Amino acid sequence: EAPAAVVTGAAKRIGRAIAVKLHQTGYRVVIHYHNSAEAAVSLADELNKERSNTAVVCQADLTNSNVLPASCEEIINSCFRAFGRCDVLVNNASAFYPTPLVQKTVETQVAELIGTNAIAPFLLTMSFAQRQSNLSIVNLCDAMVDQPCMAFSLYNMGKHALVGLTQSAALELAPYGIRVNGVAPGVSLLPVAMGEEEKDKWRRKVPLGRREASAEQIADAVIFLVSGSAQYITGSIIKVDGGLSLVHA
Amino acid sequence: EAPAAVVTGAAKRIGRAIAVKLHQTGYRVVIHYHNSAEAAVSLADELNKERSNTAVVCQADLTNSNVLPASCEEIINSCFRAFGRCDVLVNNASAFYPTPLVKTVETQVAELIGTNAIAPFLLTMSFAQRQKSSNLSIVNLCDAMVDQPCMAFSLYNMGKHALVGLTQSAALELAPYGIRVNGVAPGVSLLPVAMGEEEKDKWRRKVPLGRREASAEQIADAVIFLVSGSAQYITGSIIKVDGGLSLVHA
Amino acid sequence: EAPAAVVTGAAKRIGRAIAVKLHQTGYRVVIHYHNSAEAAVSLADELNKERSNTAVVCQADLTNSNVLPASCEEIINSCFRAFGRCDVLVNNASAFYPTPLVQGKTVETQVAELIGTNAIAPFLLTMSFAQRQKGSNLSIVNLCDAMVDQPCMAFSLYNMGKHALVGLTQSAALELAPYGIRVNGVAPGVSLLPVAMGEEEKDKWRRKVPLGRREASAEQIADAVIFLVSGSAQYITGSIIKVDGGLSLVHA
Amino acid sequence: EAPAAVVTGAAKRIGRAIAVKLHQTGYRVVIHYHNSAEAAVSLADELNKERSNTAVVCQADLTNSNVLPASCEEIINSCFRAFGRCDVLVNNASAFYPTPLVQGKTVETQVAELIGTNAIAPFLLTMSFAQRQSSNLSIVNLCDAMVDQPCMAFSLYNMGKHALVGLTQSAALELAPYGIRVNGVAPGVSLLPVAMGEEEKDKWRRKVPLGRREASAEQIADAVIFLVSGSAQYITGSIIKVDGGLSLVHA
Ligand SMILES: NC(=O)C1=CN([C@@H]2O[C@H](COP(=O)(O)OP(=O)(O)OC[C@H]3O[C@@H](n4cnc5c(N)ncnc54)[C@H](OP(=O)(O)O)[C@@H]3O)[C@@H](O)[C@H]2O)C=CC1
Ligand SMILES: NC(=O)C1=CN([C@@H]2O[C@H](COP(=O)(O)OP(=O)(O)OC[C@H]3O[C@@H](n4cnc5c(N)ncnc54)[C@H](OP(=O)(O)O)[C@@H]3O)[C@@H](O)[C@H]2O)C=CC1
Ligand SMILES: NC(=O)C1=CN([C@@H]2O[C@H](COP(=O)(O)OP(=O)(O)OC[C@H]3O[C@@H](n4cnc5c(N)ncnc54)[C@H](OP(=O)(O)O)[C@@H]3O)[C@@H](O)[C@H]2O)C=CC1
Ligand SMILES: NC(=O)C1=CN([C@@H]2O[C@H](COP(=O)(O)OP(=O)(O)OC[C@H]3O[C@@H](n4cnc5c(N)ncnc54)[C@H](OP(=O)(O)O)[C@@H]3O)[C@@H](O)[C@H]2O)C=CC1
Ligand SMILES: Nc1nnc(CCC(=O)c2cccs2)s1
Ligand SMILES: Nc1nnc(CCC(=O)c2cccs2)s1
Ligand SMILES: Nc1nnc(CCC(=O)c2cccs2)s1
Ligand SMILES: Nc1nnc(CCC(=O)c2cccs2)s1
Repeated sequence: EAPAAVVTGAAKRIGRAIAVKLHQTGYRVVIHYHNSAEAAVSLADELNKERSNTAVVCQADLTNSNVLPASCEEIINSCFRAFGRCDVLVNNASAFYPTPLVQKTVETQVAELIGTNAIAPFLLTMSFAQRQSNLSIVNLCDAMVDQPCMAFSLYNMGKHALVGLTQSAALELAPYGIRVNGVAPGVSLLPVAMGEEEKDKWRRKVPLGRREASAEQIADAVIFLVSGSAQYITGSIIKVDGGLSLVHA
Repeated sequence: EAPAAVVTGAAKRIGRAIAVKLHQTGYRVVIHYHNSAEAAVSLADELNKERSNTAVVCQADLTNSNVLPASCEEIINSCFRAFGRCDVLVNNASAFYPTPLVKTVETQVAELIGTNAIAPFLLTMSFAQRQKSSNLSIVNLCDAMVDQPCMAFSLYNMGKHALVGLTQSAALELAPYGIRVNGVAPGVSLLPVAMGEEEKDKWRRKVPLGRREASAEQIADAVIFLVSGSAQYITGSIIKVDGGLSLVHA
Repeated sequence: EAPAAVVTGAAKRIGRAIAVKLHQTGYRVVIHYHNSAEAAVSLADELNKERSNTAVVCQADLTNSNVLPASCEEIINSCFRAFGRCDVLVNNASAFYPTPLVQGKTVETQVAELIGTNAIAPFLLTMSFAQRQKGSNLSIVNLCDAMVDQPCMAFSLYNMGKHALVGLTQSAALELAPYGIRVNGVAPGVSLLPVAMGEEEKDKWRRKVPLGRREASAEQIADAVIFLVSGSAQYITGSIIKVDGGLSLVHA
Repeated sequence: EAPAAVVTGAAKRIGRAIAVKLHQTGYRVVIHYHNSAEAAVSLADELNKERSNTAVVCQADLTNSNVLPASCEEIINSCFRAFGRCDVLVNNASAFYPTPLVQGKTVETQVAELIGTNAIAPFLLTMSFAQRQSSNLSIVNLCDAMVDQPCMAFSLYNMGKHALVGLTQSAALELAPYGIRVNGVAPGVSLLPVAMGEEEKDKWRRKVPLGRREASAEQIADAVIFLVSGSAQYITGSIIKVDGGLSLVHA
């Protein structure tokens, strides 16, 4: 019987490459999504075409709120409903936009940025552990977390909290055989709304190849941390940044 | 004329020693509190006995919610109403209790992330918005043990990591306005009120420097340095005040 | 042809496991040794039995001295002589012992061994490795220490060398990236405990490890090395992977 | 009686600023120097005309060698000879220049100077400081805030400053029981090298978020003075960045 993984924000970009690569490794997958319904459903079809009954979709808003715990419990519950087990959780979903200190309500910006990047991962980790071989969690962190983008306070706080969670849950879940690690991209797939000139400005800064990471290169690191080659690894965060975080201003 | 500071959770313990030390240095002070009204008022009276009209109190719950932004705006406003200015913000208030992975979880999230992280972000926003030979700065009370966390304190540890993030992010963003943003990071200081001496001792014995916890006044000393003219080039720094505790392996 | 790797201190323990696992992945290997000749040759014998002329040995003291540059240039040249290429360098050799601040080697000898092996030799080997490609998956892996910020009592010099090694890892990652040479680290917590250590003291450390109350096997350390040199890590440089079972996360 | 401090590389720039501010705080000072004999004697002269018998100079090469231990032992002995005590050691002296990995002095010499001045000498001075020991004893190591975002082709210099972080933490741990605190001060850009042209100076100035300017030597000395003071009696193994946000700025 094949293991199963939840990947949050799996319909597009990095999360999709992660779900595809896990599926290629033999995992059954829950493709969580928020708005990208048609892409998620299309991805599940593609994966079910390759090996039937190996992929389902699962819709959830991961904004912070009083019902977020129920939503997170449901994501994990859906893996058991589909596959009777849940071996891997990948915390990938993330809101990302500026929140300047000096000038959507601030209430909403806090809920979305802290919710998706930190609180939902925490609640998913809780539900993962409570519902419980080679069990592990991978959190998508940020290699630039100590050299953050200007005016991205709330986002930076979320990713910083995600580091805290990675370490805290590694320590706490170790006695249950659950490993908790992170993969930290620098620049990978650049945001759709970012202009081409700004994209080339970031590309030029990467020491290794003057280019961004492909989604697949990020996924490769995830695959390593969930595999048998990482059985002793927990609380570790692997930068996949082409040296970007090493470059001074 | 005298600068003014806001200290959150200033009724007791570390917050109180910080408020007392800032006042002795010549600052007028907003003593913010949540439940400790009698202690906040007593401190205010003591300080006002030293120099008239130099201390006020301000009550607010710093738990995350829809009203939190308004409460934080109000805390900062109280300093302007009382003193006409606000030169220093000290984010000290903090909830601290275990949240094991395996009182509702949404309230734990609201309390632990609210007090330790979101409230400080909101207060920083409001502090800076109102400033848009002056030495403006913010001190965030962090945790020296943030990368070697207490077992089953994930939410608290997440709040404190977030606070490091804010410290760095706000330092970068507010530097053009000449607002410095720094942190003080205790290891073990004033231990929980009722903790047995045998348990207190277990922690004291781990501290390389003197086998004792930090006094609130020693934590306060580092805050005083960071708000002073001797730290005018220091921003985004987090000073550990831990007697070497974070350096000790398991 | 097959890629070629240099592993320093590869005769025993963690270096042996790294050299073995690299050999099993298809690398030809230079087994460097200082005092462990018998061990290095018997590993080469075992590897060459699997695939003929894929393993050679190379002797050198990695202590800091006026001749260290020459010895490091020769370790790297041994790879080019044997195999015609050098694709991977694993800086594994390490001296490890206490150097108390407050009180039969002299202190200047302790400096030469602890800083030489853990930091200077890695730097010189990195330099020679890079120069011999100055005129396709090139990388260096440095054996670091997960406990570097919570150091063993009275191990100042050792700890200085492992800190220096982090610096080397980052500086060389930055400088060599335009040459397509990646530079990373693997950081064990408690793996194979030293032969010198008493059994009760071994169990003391084993008990502190969150993940399974046991030390890392040498092969688990080697697994992270294999990952870092592989095509699955083509965008990774200046990274240091802890392989410590969560030990570094545990407070006093 | 007045406390006494050793400051390495104290003839000029940041080390001088540190020596001056410790002297203004009431310390007697040992002004260590290597080549800057004239400027060292001149500083000692200025300080002694402020208070008699409160400054001495001490010559020493801090390049790594088999004699370096005796040299460092003698620096410490010189403070006890002049002043009868040694309360503070400041590790300030530092060689700084490129060592490209891919292509002057020999590589042996570069290792000896860059690792010796930045790491080995601080280690041996710490050893001798501790061995020779109301009281407020401490050591301050001049580190680098850009240690994890290093200057291109400065491997050996960066290895040394990294090693200095290791020593700061290792010594803090080991000397705590003796009541000796060990901390660091990490500048980003302070006094730029005299060799650097004004255009490259401004380039570096422009990058600093706080004021678009380098730290003054006095601003560095302030943080040193705090760490040696009674306001820091619980602080050990801490490295204070004095960098105006420089290390926080992405590429
Ligand atoms: N791209 C890069 O260069 C970098 C990425 N990272 C991290 O790696 C991970 C993946 O990156 P990337 O693919 O760019 O991520 P994206 O920014 O593309 O976001 C991925 C998914 O997050 C989901 N999401 C956003 N808001 C919510 C919400 N409120 N509730 C539920 N889901 C939500 C969205 O799903 P939907 O489309 O279904 O609505 C989105 O597709 C993230 O954690 C990111 O922070 C870190 C550094 C750099
Ligand atoms: N003490 C130590 O050893 C350590 C302390 N620290 C940090 O140093 C700082 C001060 O420490 P310490 O004195 O122990 O702090 P305490 O735990 O004593 O808490 C300080 C004050 O926080 C306020 N507070 C708690 N919850 C709320 C809330 N929901 N809304 C508003 N205020 C609230 C309380 O005010 P009220 O009484 O008026 O209700 C409390 O008195 C904290 O940030 C702490 O995390 C870090 C490591 C160790
Ligand atoms: N073992 C563990 O738990 C931990 C290991 N590490 C790092 O992992 C790596 C491997 O660890 P481990 O296998 O225990 O290493 P060892 O301590 O067993 O040393 C490995 C080899 O280093 C070589 N060596 C020692 N001194 C010299 C010298 N002066 N010149 C040349 N070679 C020398 C020796 O070769 P020979 O026998 O041929 O003379 C020795 O066999 C090391 O870098 C270590 O620092 C980090 C943390 C923990
Ligand atoms: N300046 C800056 O922007 C930064 C400085 N720092 C650190 O702060 C500290 C002070 O900086 P700065 O004033 O610029 O230092 P300098 O570069 O001016 O060096 C200070 C002194 O180091 C001494 N020195 C050099 N080589 C030797 C040697 N072989 N033996 C003995 N002494 C030697 C020299 O003494 P003499 O003249 O007597 O021969 C020199 O005057 C240093 O540790 C530096 O690395 C860190 C980051 C940035
Ligand atoms: N959820 C997301 N997090 N980060 C994203 C893109 C990151 C990005 O655009 C840059 C990162 C560093 C310089 S630019 S999407
Ligand atoms: N808000 C608070 N944060 N930390 C507090 C007390 C710290 C404490 O008891 C210990 C911290 C680490 C070992 S014991 S109160
Ligand atoms: N060269 C070596 N480096 N580290 C070695 C053994 C590691 C070891 O015993 C411990 C390291 C940290 C706690 S115990 S050998
Ligand atoms: N001993 C010394 N160390 N650092 C010195 C000057 C540092 C310097 O010029 C810069 C550091 C980072 C950008 S420019 S002298």
